[PDB]
Amino acid sequence: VEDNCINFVAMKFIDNTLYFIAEDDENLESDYFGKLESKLSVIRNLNTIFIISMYKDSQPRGMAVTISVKCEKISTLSCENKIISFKEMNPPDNIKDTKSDIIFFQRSVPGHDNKMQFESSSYEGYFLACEKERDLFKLILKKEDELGDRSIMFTVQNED
Amino acid sequence: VEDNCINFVAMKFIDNTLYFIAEDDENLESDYFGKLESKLSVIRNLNTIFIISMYKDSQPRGMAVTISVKCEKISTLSCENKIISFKEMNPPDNIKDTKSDIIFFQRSVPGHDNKMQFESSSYEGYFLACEKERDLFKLILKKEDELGDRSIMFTVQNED
Amino acid sequence: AEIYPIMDKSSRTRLALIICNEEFDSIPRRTGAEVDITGMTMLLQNLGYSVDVKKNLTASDMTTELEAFAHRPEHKTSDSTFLVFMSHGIREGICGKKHSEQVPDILQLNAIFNMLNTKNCPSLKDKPKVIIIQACRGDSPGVVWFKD
Amino acid sequence: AEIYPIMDKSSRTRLALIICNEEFDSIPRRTGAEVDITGMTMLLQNLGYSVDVKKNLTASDMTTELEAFAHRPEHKTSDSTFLVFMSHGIREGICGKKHSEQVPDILQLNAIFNMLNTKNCPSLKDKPKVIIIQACRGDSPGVVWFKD
Amino acid sequence: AIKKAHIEKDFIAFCSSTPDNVSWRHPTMGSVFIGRLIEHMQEYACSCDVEEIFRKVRFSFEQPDGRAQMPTTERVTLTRCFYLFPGH
Amino acid sequence: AIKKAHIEKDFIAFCSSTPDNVSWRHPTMGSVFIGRLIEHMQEYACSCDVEEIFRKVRFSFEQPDGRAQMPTTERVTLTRCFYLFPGH
Repeated sequence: VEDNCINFVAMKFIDNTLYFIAEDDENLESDYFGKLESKLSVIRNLNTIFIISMYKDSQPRGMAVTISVKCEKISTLSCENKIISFKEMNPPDNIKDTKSDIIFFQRSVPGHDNKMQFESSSYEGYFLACEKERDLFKLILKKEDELGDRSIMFTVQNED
Repeated sequence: VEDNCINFVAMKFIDNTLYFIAEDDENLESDYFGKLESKLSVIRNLNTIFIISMYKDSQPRGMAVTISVKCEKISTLSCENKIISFKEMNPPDNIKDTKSDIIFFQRSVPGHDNKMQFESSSYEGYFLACEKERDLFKLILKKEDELGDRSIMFTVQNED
Repeated sequence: AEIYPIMDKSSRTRLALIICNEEFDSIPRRTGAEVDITGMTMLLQNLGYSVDVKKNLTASDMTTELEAFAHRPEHKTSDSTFLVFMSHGIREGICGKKHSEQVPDILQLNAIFNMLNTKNCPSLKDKPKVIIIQACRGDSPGVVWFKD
Repeated sequence: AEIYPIMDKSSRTRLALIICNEEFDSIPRRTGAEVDITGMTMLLQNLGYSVDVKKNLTASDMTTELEAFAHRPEHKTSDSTFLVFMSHGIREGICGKKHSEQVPDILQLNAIFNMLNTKNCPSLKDKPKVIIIQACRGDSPGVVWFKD
Repeated sequence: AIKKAHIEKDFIAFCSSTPDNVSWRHPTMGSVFIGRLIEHMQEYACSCDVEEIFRKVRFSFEQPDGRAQMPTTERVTLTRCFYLFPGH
Repeated sequence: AIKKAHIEKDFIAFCSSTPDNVSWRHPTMGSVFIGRLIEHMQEYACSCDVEEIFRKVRFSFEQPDGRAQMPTTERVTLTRCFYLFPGH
């Protein structure tokens, strides 16, 4: 069964915080008899930017990936000191130390084996995901193993 | 399965012989994978007359039925002397002797239990039916138990 | 002669059926069905139909209700019909009041067509059967992400 | 904007498929299919479609040929398609060349629709798939007698 | 008397979605499919038959809007254009 | 780079007979359903779309003539009127 839960199209950051609107805004309910609790949300690239860049590791324990979002000056997502934060400026090309907030590891998902989740390099065992907040969606770190609230998993669509 | 084989609409007698045309004249073949060998042919009353009259028997061994066809003077089908024949004139109201060519017995058919076959009163064990002859259909007596050629069974549709 | 016959307004007696399932016994409720029933009934009443509204019917009762609708006399005086359905839907067909994943109670569309054919409903010969169904037919958002 | 797009004659390269099953290994032949093929091909060529006649294909061959037709590079320069199917058929769907009672070999209509959607045939997005089928779907003569 | 007629004729089903998809319904405004269906008969039932009204409903769902669906016109055995003519 | 596109958006099936019936075929003239279909595409394809052409074919089989059958327009998911426009 192709269990799909689309919840992302495109949305910008507000107040130094990354916001994401969903495709549905009226909370329409399905007529299928069974429940449809969401488990992933992946789809994007619908035509406010969302940078992903790959890096090569001399110590390969996972493909190195970056996230950044365009600002007045480009901002990169950061994971310093066991908290979530957005740091500004651009990455210094190839990163020298492996332990950094710039680089992330991508792990394949059980769903269709076409998408990948994101893994912190500065944290070992933590997990980046999203949770329902008010009418929008807020990207907040939460452990994948622990079922925190609904625990919507954050994945991105790969190029064919 | 509602196995139906319609082969009769309406047709008159020619040369003192009862002829019957069929609904199909081009011998169109079905696209169903299995064969469709005909077994009965019942339907009539589509808007050249075909008389059936019921009689009451003081010795009831089957419902008494007559066949007649309008002519210059009405003709009744006859079964005298182990042969098929058409005799002219009208029946003499209630028939006195049970053994006659005028009266026939109707027996229910296994197909939909709505139609009935015809049984000779003058013959015991014989059966009235029809067989394919040239482009038309010819009513010729043939034993139901014996599989003579295709042995299309002759039945008529009863009133609801 | 490309249009259907339409009988006189002052004498025709049309008939339509509006079956909706809102409250179930093992399924989350179909909220908002009340407005649906009200709007559909108002529209058909404006159109000129004698609306029959039923709620929370098991498929077994559903079938006998269809048979009763077919056997009603107004059909001899009508020229069309409407069978608007509103319930949950499995790929097999329409979900009833007592439907469950353990034992299914599903009214197929083929059965609905059979209960209103010329043989079973001789009153509706050469008369449209404009069926309207609002239900699901599978588990898929209905969209795919192809790489343009 | 109620009419599908139609591009230039001199540059459009449509593709229409015509599958027929005339010879069988356990079924009586479908006589007259030759005239059907000739007429369908002539009419489609008049329309402007590069026809593709195939005869006596098993359901597996049906599927692989359908996938090859979907993957053909001429779809990107077209605006429609035709899939004329003419063979024997039962309630389930189309009959293959190797059909038998003991082992069925049926190409369902659902499979034909599935193997031409936007996911499996991305070159045909927003382009009609006008399927034509000539096959039986049951045993009943299709007519009934009712006392009026 | 016993004039013949087709067993199955003059049927037009109209499902909410194509086979193997789902259908949505607003919790208060009512079902989106039914809402569009009733709006299209409120606006077009006097100028388009059932087939074309159903086609307009189908076209109204062409461009997806997140919670997308596609009405389907099953088993269209109709033989002539059917105008409701509400009150003529 | 990525759209939704409504998987199974544009489709029109056209079966020879309604479900649970039989379709005929002339041994030499060709299939009766196909023959009527090609006649109607030869005569009407320049002035009637595929939907109305199929409706004309269906109506041409209305009155039974012994070997009766009834074409069926399955899963009509068309969004716009489809004119073939042969040679134009």
